[PDB]
Amino acid sequence: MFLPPPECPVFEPSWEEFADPFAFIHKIRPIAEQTGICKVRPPPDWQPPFACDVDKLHFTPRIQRLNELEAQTRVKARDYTLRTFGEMADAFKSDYFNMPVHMVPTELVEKEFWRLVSTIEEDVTVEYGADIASKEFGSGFPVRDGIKLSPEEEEYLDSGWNLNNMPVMEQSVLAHITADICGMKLPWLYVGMCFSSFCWHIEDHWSYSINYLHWGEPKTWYGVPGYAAEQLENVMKKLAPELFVSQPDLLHQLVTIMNPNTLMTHEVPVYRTNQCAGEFVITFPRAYHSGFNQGFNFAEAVNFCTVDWLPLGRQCVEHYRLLHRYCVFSHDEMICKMASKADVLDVVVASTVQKDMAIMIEDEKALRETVRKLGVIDSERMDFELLPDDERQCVKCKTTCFMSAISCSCKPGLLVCLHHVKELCSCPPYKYKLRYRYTLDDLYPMMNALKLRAES
Ligand SMILES: O=c1[nH]cnc2c(-n3cc(CCN4CCC(c5cc(Cl)cc(Cl)c5)CC4)cn3)nccc12
Ligand SMILES: [Mn+2]
Ligand SMILES: [Mn+2]
Ligand SMILES: [Zn+2]
Repeated sequence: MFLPPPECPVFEPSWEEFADPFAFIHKIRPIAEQTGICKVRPPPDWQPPFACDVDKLHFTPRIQRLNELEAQTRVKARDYTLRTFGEMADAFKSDYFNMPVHMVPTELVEKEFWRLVSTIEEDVTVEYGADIASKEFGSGFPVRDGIKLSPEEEEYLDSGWNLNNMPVMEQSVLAHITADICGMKLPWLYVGMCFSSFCWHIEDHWSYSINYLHWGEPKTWYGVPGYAAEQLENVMKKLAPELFVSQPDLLHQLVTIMNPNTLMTHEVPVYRTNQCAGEFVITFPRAYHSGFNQGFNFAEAVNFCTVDWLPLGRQCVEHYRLLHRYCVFSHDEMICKMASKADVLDVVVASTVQKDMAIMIEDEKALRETVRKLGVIDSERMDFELLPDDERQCVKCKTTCFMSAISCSCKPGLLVCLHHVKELCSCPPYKYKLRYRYTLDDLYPMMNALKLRAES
């Protein structure tokens, strides 16, 4: 028996509201962050055309065995076209229920999905065209390509809700990052079939995500608000310990399927929604989510970070350090990059960056005084941004260094962050060297440019 969680908020913005996606996302934030996910219905006449061919685009989908509480890899079998996948998808659903595929009630698919994943001697597997790269396959939204594009797709070309634009706009703080993260600047495509699923997870660096269903049968979501993140993690710790064993890579994550009623039983707040074609779902920072597809469909998604998010981004990297988990990028390097472009930042952005930078500088000041008192005296400037990430990860906590690190001639090439000075080697501290990006004297004028910028 399944008792569906309460419905998450649904917004229908006017065209005035809709005009600026970052303004609207900020407006709804007090509501939507209480529930983790929300749904956004665009104005009725906002209807972007679809830019992908059914025969000339191929992919190999991941196989999915329907079993609850059981580890999978976050990123990990024949080849299909969009047409052949859809023929497979539709045949599966109609055969499964012995019905025409639109006559299957969404409530029934939902009951049946949760029955399926918890019943052990039913062996049902499905496939999911998941994590297909926008860059190779092509966006479902209109893009500029030196083909010609019809007028109607030229209106949608510059829309903030065109997901190609969202993470490159100026109120998105990830825009300024030069490093081709790709995992976080570029849209990803999901081709679903009935019962194909995504496990409970949160986004890298506790970022937002926005998901658009271009067409097909709905996508069912469950969401948990950010404030209940650790509570959900505690609940999952008791029931399925294996997922929490520290993984030796950022591409070795362990996620799982778990009944939202099990969470609700343990007083974790869960909300649901059926996202239909032409609707957006937004996930908020550190908000756990999971779900499954009702049928053959096509979705596109991207991460993004608002200025609202900057302090959480700092907190997240601190949390990764405690977990010894790899970073996608250095948060500090991103702050300093923006500071170095202070003359051309949005003024609200420059104001928010300056606030985070002040914390960075004070925390850096305290850490440096501490390693000095430990006997590290030798120091030398180092341009950390030039090192590939894997060559500047702390040996202990795996954090990507930028502000500073400790090295020793004893263990060449190795670095620790300043939290793990005692973890580098066994040589005395006077053999150590402090590598730093900036003197405190470099930092304060950078912050000043931001202040000047913000007060104009
Ligand atoms: O409907 C859904 N279906 C599937 N997944 C959903 C979902 N999320 C999926 C992700 C993981 C996306 N993944 C991150 C790593 C990315 C990456 C980066 C790099 Cl440099 C190399 C590689 Cl090989 C891969 C590829 C894209 C996060 N949320 N959230 C909500 C909804 C859904
Ligand atoms: Mn099973
Ligand atoms: Mn997600
Ligand atoms: Zn460290």
